[PDB]
Amino acid sequence: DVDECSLGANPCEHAGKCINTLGSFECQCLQGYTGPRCEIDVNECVSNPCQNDATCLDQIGEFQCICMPGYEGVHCEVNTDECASSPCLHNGRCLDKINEFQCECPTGFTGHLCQVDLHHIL
Ligand SMILES: *[C@@H]1O[C@@H](C)[C@@H](O)[C@@H](O[C@@H]2O[C@H](CO)[C@@H](O)[C@H](O)[C@H]2NC(C)=O)[C@@H]1O
Ligand SMILES: [Ca+2]
Ligand SMILES: [Ca+2]
Ligand SMILES: [Ca+2]
Ligand SMILES: [Ca+2]
Repeated sequence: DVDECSLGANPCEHAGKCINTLGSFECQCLQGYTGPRCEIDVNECVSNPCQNDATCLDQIGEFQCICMPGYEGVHCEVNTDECASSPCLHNGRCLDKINEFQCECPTGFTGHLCQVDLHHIL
């Protein structure tokens, strides 16, 4: 038997661990690498995991998503609820939009956040 792991170069790419066998050898790849000699950098973005026009970053053994405004989550799958912080004053009804909200103000109030009092005028 030749020990392929004790020759001039590591036959395993991308710093994989070479393990000798009788008649051959095997490679124990680092996370994110595949192939008999760990030749391939797995594309973690190949199944399109980043949603809603997010940018997928193909990294070593992982992906990361960069979300379009108004989206969040690991897959950018969550439409951020802009009504969460109760931005509408005076019990205004809050409507969630994309990276935005709308306030439906009660009688006598107006403005994006229902700030303006009109009760005194009438
Ligand atoms: C990575 O981050 C994303 C949030 C986007 O800004 C990406 O650019 C945008 O790509 C989408 C499709 O994925 C496209 O709809 C847009 O035209 C494009 N540019 C902008 C400025 O939105 C970015 O690569
Ligand atoms: Ca061998
Ligand atoms: Ca990768
Ligand atoms: Ca929203
Ligand atoms: Ca606004």
